[PDB]
Amino acid sequence: ARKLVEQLKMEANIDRIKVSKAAADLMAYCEAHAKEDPLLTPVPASENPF
Amino acid sequence: MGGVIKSIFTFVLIVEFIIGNLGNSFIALVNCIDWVKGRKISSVDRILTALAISRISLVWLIFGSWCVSVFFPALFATEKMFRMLTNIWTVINHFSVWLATGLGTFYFLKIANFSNSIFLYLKWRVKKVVLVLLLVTSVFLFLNIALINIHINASINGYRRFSSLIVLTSTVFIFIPFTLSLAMFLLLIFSMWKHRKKMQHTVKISGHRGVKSVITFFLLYAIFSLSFFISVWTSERLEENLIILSQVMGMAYPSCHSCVLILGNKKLRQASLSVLLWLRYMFK
Amino acid sequence: ELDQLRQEAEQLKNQIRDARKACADATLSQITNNIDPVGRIQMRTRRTLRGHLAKIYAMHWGTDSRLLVSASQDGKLIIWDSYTTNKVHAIPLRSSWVMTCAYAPSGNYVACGGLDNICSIYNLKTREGNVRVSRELAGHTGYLSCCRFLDDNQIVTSSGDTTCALWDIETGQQTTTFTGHTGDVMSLSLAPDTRLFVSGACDASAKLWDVREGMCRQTFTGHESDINAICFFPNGNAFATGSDDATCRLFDLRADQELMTYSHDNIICGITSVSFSKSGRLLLAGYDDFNCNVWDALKADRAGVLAGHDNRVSCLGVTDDGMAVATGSWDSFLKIWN
Amino acid sequence: SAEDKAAVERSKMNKKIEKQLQKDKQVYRATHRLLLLGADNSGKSTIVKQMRILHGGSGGSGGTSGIFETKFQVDKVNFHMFDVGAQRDERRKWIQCFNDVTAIIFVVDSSDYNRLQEALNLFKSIWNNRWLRTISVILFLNKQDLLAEKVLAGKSKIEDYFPEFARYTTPEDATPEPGEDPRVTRAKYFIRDEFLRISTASGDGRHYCYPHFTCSVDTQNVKFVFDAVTDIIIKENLKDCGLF
Ligand SMILES: Cc1cc(C(F)(F)F)nc(Nc2ccccc2-c2nnn[nH]2)n1
Ligand SMILES: Cc1cc(C(F)(F)F)nc(Nc2ccccc2-c2nnn[nH]2)n1
Repeated sequence: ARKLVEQLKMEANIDRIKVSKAAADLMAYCEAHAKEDPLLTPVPASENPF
Repeated sequence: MGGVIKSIFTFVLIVEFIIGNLGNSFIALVNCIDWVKGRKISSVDRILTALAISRISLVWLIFGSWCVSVFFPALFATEKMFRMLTNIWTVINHFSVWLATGLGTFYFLKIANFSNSIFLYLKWRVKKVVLVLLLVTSVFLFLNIALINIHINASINGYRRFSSLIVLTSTVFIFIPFTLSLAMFLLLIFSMWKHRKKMQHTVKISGHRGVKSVITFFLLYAIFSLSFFISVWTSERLEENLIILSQVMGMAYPSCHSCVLILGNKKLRQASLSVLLWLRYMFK
Repeated sequence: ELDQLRQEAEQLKNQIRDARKACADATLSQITNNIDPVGRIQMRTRRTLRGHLAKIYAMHWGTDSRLLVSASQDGKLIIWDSYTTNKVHAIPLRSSWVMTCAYAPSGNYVACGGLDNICSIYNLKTREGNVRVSRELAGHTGYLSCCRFLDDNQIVTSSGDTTCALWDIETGQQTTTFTGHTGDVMSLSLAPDTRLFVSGACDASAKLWDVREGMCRQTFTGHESDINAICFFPNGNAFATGSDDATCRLFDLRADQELMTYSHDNIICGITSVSFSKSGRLLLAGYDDFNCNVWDALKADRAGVLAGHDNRVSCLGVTDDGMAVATGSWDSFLKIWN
Repeated sequence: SAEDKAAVERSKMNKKIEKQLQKDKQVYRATHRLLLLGADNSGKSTIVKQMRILHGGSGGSGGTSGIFETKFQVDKVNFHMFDVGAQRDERRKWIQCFNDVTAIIFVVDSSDYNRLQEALNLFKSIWNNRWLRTISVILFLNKQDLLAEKVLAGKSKIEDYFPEFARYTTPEDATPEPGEDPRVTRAKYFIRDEFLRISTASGDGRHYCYPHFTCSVDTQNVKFVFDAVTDIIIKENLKDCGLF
């Protein structure tokens, strides 16, 4: 069980950011790329192949 | 003696009309309902609904002919109607009979097995075989139309009815697909019996149930063959009131064969039982 | 000594659980309760690809977002031009029982494998006009369940032996073998930096693997049944799993714990396949009920359906530019949804 | 569009591919696929030799190889047969691939083992598996040469761990071979009925069990599989017609 405990110790020693910060970063990324998404904002007659 | 015979013929024709109408309408309606509510339909279902449509067309045409012969018969006596109505009838009846023959071919190919390579090729090309059979048979329809038209034209020219020979021609051109269907059904019965004989010897009974339905089709074949045999004899043997006799006789197959499809096919049998039980339930 | 080892393992597990609970302060749904929902996604079958003789079992996109490979239990590995909807190659497999296939990022090679335990490499760019097996990889025990190229020379695989392994295509010898699952491993996905992969297994666990190290970094056991499907989030810091329990769970590697669960009371069937769209807001999953449910990743809700297959949707995937979804099914068709 | 329509690598070549798929649809339809199943002590590795009338050798088990595709034919009908090879005892996973097959063949050492109860637990797992609900099982009670020797010698122990053999008696279904002993016939039919007691309990007409008795050397296994797929296929065609 040496490998399991070593892996657990390695995983424990890691810097974790706040969950709120991660959610804010995800929201900011979505807002930045919100217009660039084809599915989220349908393009008018710009579907060249589809 | 004429009046009682005429009344009996009219009553039997009325019951044939209503029974055929309700049966074909039930088949078409259940197929359409199962199509609308998902339930991906099979090829047999498509053939059955097309056959039901053809049969309802034929029964409506025959009943309209009877109504015209009853109400204001002067129109029925006209030669123009004599030609047009018989032409449309022969077209519709040819299509319906050959669609039934295509259904029979579809069953013979899809279910049976033989060692003859030609049979295997037709077996694995079944879907194109039936469509080509339906399309290639149009030559028979055109020849029948030409023959009936020339015969009626010659009869009219000689006159200026002679149905004893037009009915003979119709019977001759109706036996052609019926003989093929008869031969195919007998070949499938031989195949199923050989299959079960071979299965009962080597494989134990604990291990081809379609023979449960074969009794309703043998009953149909026997009934309609006897009627058709009587038809040719009656066409020349005696009497002359053939209009009503022919009008009732020609409606037997599309009026009764549909009920044989209903009891023979699992989907239609279950639908009929569901209808019966729903009628029972709503009674309260 | 066994009792002491068991006690130490239990203490370590309790400490890990306590740390995960302490790291939990606000749920994702509560934090994302203010953002508006995506609404009802409606998709239409822009193309249908017809020609596989049997059950399609895997498919993959080329990096051009236009070539597509798909595998079927007839043993055909067809390549399609998606846009024109026609067959660029129809590679005949040596094994009928193909459970996986992959497209090389450069489009030079395709891999496939299954119950033969052999991961075959097919080269598309050859002097001759017929495709040939560049390399056959052997050494795995039990079926090959998923495979993915890291480059033109490195390919990673998972299998019935509960292992994953990294293979050097040129030499044909395993470079590293990754073991720790008790159950058969069913699927892979490679992080976008091509430095880690994640795999899910029949013991209901998922594990993260450091490819340059050969060791497991994190382990997750959220599911209560065998995991079929796994995929990486576009950001690469999270992954979603698909199990027979009719539930999908999103795990954050940094948080090392579950964040949100996607499940509906009307679903009583397992999940075959899962992938994200390019932004990661829209999650797509194939189910045994004969249709694919779309979901919002950031808000658990079955926000759309791809329905039209006569049978089980076995596989699906989104193009690298987001401008199509493909789904394959046990009715031998691929439908392109957009 | 000359770059899209050319005959060498463009859409006219991509039409010439469909000639091969049209030629290959045909062999995939024509050949029957048969998953082979059972215990470690089963003799199915002998049965595949009885299946093979091919003069050329066939590659089966070879190191870690995962499936032993095997080929034979009866009356010009081709059979592809698949003993699942080097795989783990997690069978609920690899069994999904076989939802397509014409039949399973399940092979048991019918030879008075305590382990016969594991073969009954496996047949109960396989017969009821959610992926196999439409798939018929052909059942081989194999090595009944050994069953005959053990029972004739009086060293059979079947009641001692199947505690209903003494209560069970030979059914009127029983058609034994000329000269078979009453104990041998009662024993083979009891083992047969113990499988049928699983198969009839949920075999509601989706799928059928075809029990057979077979030995290390009989030549009739190829025929038994041909006869039994012919019954399975005719049942499938009647259902495809909605005629059953
Ligand atoms: C609905 C049904 C069921 C059965 C079954 F009992 F075998 F399942 N058999 C038939 N008959 C035929 C069989 C073979 C060829 C042609 C016909 C034929 N000829 N005319 N109508 N059907 N039909
Ligand atoms: C009901 C009806 C009316 C007419 C009519 F137009 F003649 F009134 N025809 C027909 N078709 C037939 C069908 C079978 C046998 C014979 C004729 C036949 N009868 N007269 N000519 N042909 N059926």
